[PDB]
Amino acid sequence: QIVLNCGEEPSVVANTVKGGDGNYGYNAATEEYGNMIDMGILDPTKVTRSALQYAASVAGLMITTECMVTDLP
Amino acid sequence: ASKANDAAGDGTTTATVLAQAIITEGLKAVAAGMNPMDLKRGIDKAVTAAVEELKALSVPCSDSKAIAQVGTISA
Amino acid sequence: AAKDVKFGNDARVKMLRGVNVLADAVKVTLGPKGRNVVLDKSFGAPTITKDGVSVAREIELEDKFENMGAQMVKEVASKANDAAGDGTTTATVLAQAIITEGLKAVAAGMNPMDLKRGIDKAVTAAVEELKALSVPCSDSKAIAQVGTISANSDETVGKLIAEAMDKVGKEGVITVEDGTGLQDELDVVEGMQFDRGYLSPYFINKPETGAVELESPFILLADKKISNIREMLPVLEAVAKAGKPLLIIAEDVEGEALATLVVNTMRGIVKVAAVKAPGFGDRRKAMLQDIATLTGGTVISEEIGMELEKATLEDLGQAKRVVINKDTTTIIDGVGEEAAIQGRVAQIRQQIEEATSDYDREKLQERVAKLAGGVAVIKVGAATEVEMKEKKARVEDALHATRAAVEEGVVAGGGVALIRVASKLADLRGQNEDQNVGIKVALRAMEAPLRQIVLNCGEEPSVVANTVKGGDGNYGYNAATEEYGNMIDMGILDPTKVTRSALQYAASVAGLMITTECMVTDLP
Amino acid sequence: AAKDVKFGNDARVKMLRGVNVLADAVKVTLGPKGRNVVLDKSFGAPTITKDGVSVAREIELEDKFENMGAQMVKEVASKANDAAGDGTTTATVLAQAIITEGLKAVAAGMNPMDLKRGIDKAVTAAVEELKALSVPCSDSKAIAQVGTISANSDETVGKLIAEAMDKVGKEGVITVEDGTGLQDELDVVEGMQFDRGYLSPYFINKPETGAVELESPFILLADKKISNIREMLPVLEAVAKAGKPLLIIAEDVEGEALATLVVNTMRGIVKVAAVKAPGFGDRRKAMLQDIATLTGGTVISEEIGMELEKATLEDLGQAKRVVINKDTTTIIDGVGEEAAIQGRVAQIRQQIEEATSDYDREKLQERVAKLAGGVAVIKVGAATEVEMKEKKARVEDALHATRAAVEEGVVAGGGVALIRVASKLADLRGQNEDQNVGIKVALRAMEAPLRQIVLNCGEEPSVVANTVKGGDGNYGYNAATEEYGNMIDMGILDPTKVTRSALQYAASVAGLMITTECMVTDLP
Ligand SMILES: [Mg+2]
Repeated sequence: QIVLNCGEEPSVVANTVKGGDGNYGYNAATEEYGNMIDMGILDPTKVTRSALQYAASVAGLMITTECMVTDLP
Repeated sequence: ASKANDAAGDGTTTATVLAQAIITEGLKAVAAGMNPMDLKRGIDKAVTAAVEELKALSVPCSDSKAIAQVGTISA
Repeated sequence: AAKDVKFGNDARVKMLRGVNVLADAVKVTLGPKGRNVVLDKSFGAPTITKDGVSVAREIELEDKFENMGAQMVKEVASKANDAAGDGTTTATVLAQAIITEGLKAVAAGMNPMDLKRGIDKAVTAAVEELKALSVPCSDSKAIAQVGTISANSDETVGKLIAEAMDKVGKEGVITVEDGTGLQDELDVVEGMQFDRGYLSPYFINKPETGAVELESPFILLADKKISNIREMLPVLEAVAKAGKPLLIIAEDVEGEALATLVVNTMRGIVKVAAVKAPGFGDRRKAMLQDIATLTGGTVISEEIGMELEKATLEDLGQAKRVVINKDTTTIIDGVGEEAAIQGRVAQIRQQIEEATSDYDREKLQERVAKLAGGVAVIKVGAATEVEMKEKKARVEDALHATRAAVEEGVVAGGGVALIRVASKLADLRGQNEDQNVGIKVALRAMEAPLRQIVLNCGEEPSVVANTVKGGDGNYGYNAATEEYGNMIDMGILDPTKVTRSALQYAASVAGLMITTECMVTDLP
Repeated sequence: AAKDVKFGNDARVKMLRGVNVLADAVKVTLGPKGRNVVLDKSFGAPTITKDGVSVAREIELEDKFENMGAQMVKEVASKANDAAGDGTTTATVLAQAIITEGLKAVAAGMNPMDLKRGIDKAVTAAVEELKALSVPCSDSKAIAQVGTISANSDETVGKLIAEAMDKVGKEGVITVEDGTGLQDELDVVEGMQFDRGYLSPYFINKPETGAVELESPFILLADKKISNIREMLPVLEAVAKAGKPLLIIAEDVEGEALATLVVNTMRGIVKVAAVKAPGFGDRRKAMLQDIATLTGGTVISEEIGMELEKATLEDLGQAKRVVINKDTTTIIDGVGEEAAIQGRVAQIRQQIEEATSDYDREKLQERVAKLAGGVAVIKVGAATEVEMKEKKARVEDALHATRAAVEEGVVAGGGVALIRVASKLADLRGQNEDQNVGIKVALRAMEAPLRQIVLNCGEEPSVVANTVKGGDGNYGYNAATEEYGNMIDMGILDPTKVTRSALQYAASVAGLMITTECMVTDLP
């Protein structure tokens, strides 16, 4: 999504990042590849962890819905 | 998105994206004729393993520069 | 002529709706206990039938696009019948099952191209499983055995089929004629069959058959392409006064002469049919002559200087009967003198002596077979004319099954063979998850003909299918007797060739629809 | 009549919708794995084809204005095929891409005049890039190499193409005839080809071909314009009695005689065709005479005092075969005596001696080439008539590609060449920002045929495109085998001329639509 918002091929950048090891990644702001930590782009562990867990908890239940009931238009 | 905000106050946009990805692929799997309840368990088990991995990758942020970098990236 | 265009789901959904209507109406009559359908004649009393083919032929849909879906299935189903003699209804049933589940998969976001690929892989595996399942048919007992079964348990019909094949061989030429009296007759007479179709569909005087039957017709042999009606005139007029049908063999007939004959034949003064000569180039030269000797006719060659205008009846060959189908032409009981015919054979046998090439040896040998092998025919006798013609239809139905059975052997006919193969490759998997879905759709689709049979009978489709799955080989359920056992031994089977053709055609059309992204039609 | 008028966006939006319908239906069949389209013929069974040209011909839209957009694209696409032999579907694909993005740009508020200019600049740069990219095809090995590839990997087809060119020459005249036997025949016979189309489209007896084929017809040579049917009557009646087709060469034919011949030929007693004489003024005098000597016929000149009424069969030349297309006329195997024909050549060779002008020397030399060079022909042999006719179509398709290959060389045919050129001028810039946008639209549009191929195949268009971009030269992705490599070596290529023509025509129509501010049509 970050890459998509940058007007660049999301899959292309992902394949190159996947290819790399450790902290290697793409910097959207500078449009180039390098070590994410050296650059200064940091994600607190708590937000990263929480985002993944909250998204998954609701999503797992949501995909299992067979039938929904609601008021008429 | 709201729960993520409550937990840390940041990354809410990112959390929503993950929900989008999971839901779209999950529904597609349900369409395929797979049991939804099992798919949920697979997702949850993968999540539990992913969380542990994040903890191992996580390194302490103690210096002023590191703190400044997280604030700067957030803003 | 404004066009209405639909793409993606809008296009595919209409095809689905169209195919389902055709399929739903035709599937009810599939079983031995199958439900009957009533077709309404425009002016009079309605006709009721359990025959899927008649039902399918009749079906046309008001809604353009939906109509196309039904028609697309009908074309492919017709082809299966053309190459197997049976299974037209079965192919349609299989087509619906594959299409309905496959379409749901494409509209579900799964890749269509992969689904086709998965389905084809399952089909390919299924065909070989059928080959292992298949019980060979070679001996006279097997020929008669399949023939009597096809003949709806009539032992005598099977007997003539086996006897016919015994007299001229498996690949020989066998034809069926109306019986003069009560007794059934088997005769061998000089005659020839070759693979050449009819130039005009309009020529057919037997619409149920789709073939043209002529009584003791004059035969015109020509060495040149015919595009002008003028050459025909002196010979054409001569046949007209005589009052007998005329058959033409030449390089080809162009629209200038062909079109006039077509209009002339359809409710006109002189009704005639024409076909292309067998072989080509140097080979046609010898073969046309073989036909000439057989019918006692005279060949007309431009090379000689002989022309069609300069011709008479004495230059025309004769045979008691001739029949022309969509792609095959055969003649019965040529008038040519036995001395001439046998002598002609001697000339060909002498020709075989150079033996320059296996192909040339073979090709000459083939000529000997057609001219000397002869044509065996069957006359069908019965107490009443209705029974006689009805019995004749049954004989012909059995003959197609016997030839199909000879070529590939036989399999259980209760839909059981599809069941048996589907269970065998349940494990089979593909590279893509979408491909895996395609495999299940194809295998699941295979089950449907059995279930349809049971559904028609008023029995539980799921219950019977489960028990059939449990057993092995040809074991299965006979809907007519409500009994479980070896379907072949019991008396229910289909030729291996027909089962295969039905399944393959159904998969071909299904995959085809799955990959179709655009439809074009006129406005309503 | 009452007219419906739309301005600006209202006009352009309808053209966009119209073009998209035509484009969407035709683009699906572009790939080797291309998806098929089902067309309703009118009566009887449906027709299913992967042929974009067949689908394009059929499309007409209910909504006026939208219909015009489709038709505007169809005309230009047809022209590309006419001047290249292929790329009709490709041109349409490119046209949609340029038009859709270009129209969004004008709607957005950017200057339309500038967008056209930017697009044209990118197109012009791209054409040169194709010229550099293109691999030469001059030797027999290259001729045969391209011919077999086009012939769907059939080595024998390529061999005959090379051999034909080897005898008559690259610029010589090569024709294809149905084969009498299994063996393929290559023969050289006296004959002449010249550029002159048929006066009436109604004359065409081969609708798939778009050309008129005549068998051993009489040839009428005249020295005057013909407007009255009376002159024709004594010769006309004579040919009808003869039973052979009649071909007419003269200054021109007026509707009084032309219209009657057209009506007479369509479902009439005598079917004939006529074309205009080659050359003009003084030159035509010699040109008609050369044809006369070749055909063995007699020229009729008003100046002499000779008239058509006073002309007999003995005054008409003959050839075994003659064909006619939209703008070209050629004759095969003229009956004229070798002594007469060769002697005539000597007279012409003698004429060359004055050498008054390079133009006159050359013009006389050209006459020598046509009269003495002759026409080479190909007969196509096959096991069965369907295969023979099918194979013949393939041979003809290969020939067009081989001539185009010879004239401008070859490039990758997977849509790869457009990809390669688009990447090469990524940094090309225009004076105006709007012009820059036009440049991107054109370059981006180029990518689409590749993506369309991949989309049809069920593979990701974006993933395949990016990898293709990475490589250099003729490197690319083969959709049929799902493998990456040198497309030319692999076996996938298009003539340089066809790719160029498709791209240029697409740009021409696209720019044209962009600058159109008003549309006029009849009420519904
Ligand atoms: Mg933030």
